[PDB]
Amino acid sequence: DFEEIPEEY
Amino acid sequence: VEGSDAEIGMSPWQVMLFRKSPQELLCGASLISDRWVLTAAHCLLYPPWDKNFTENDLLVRIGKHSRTRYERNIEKISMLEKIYIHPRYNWRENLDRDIALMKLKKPVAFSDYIHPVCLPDRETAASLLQAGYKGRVTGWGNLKEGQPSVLQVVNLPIVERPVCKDSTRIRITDNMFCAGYKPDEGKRGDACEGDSGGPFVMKSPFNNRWYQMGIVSWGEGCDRDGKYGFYTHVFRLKKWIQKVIDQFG
Amino acid sequence: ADCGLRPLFEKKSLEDKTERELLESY
Ligand SMILES: COc1ccc(S(=O)(=O)N[C@@H](CC(=O)NCc2ccc(C#N)cc2)C(=O)N2CCC[C@H]2C(=O)NCc2ccc(C(=N)N)cc2)cc1Cl
Ligand code: NA
Ligand code: NA
Repeated sequence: DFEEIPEEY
Repeated sequence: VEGSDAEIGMSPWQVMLFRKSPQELLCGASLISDRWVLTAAHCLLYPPWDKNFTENDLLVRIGKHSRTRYERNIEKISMLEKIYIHPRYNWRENLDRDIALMKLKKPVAFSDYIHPVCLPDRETAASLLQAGYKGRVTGWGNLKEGQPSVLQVVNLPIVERPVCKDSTRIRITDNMFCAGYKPDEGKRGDACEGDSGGPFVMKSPFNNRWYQMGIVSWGEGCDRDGKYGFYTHVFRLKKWIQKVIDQFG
Repeated sequence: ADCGLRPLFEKKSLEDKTERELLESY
């Protein structure tokens, strides 16, 4: 359900 | 529960344990220093459910308010250096000593939205851990036994240990306490699935500081009449907390 | 050393909407 986090992390 | 949306910066020590793949909330947690996060052991290890995460399996998201949103410029996302579970955590019977620490890869920068909670000392615990005294719990867990849009908060009174014991067939220990309203008290509210590992805090009237007295641990359903939420007794396990931080950073 | 003091509340002497409920119970 979660917005995509920075690929960095 | 039966809670309300938190205010911005109301719980700047609140941490979300986040699962890397697939992306989803795992548990709550709390910031106790710039590199240490406190949670429930069952968030990390629960063999009956085949739960056994390791460091590389997750992320710590700090400074959050919204449940799902990427909160750009506000939250910080941290990696796990290492996980420490209480060596006498009792996952087979009753979740006794349901506590874990997590060391971060690099220190987190404090902000308006990110700030550590205090851990109680013996006198603040004696002073504050009294039947009828209210604490506050926060989390992004179930609203009923959907999922919230932002962090939820409820104030709940500590319950006498006899009432706690009589409310369950589980063997309660000195390393737990329970909190919540009685049937007759009218009002209600509780933590629920998803709030696990988050903090039960109290505001000391002596120095006006917030202390984390409990960790969300377990319950028989959520906000059922005559049932209570059970919390790890942080002060009772402080000896172990200090040893971990002493020896490991 | 500043633990437990919230930047947006205690640090500015602002109270949140329900902390008084806690005080009243103590
Ligand atoms: C090993 O120790 C256990 C194992 C299980 C249970 S439980 O009572 O079953 N609850 C279990 C979960 C479950 O099976 N519930 C379904 C359920 C529904 C209704 C009734 C009734 N009446 C009883 C049970 C639980 O909390 N736990 C099983 C493993 C981890 C922990 C958990 O999920 N914790 C999350 C949590 C946090 C807070 C609350 C709360 N209401 N305050 C509830 C759950 C308690 C202990 Cl202490
Ligand atoms: Na009982
Ligand atoms: Na209840």
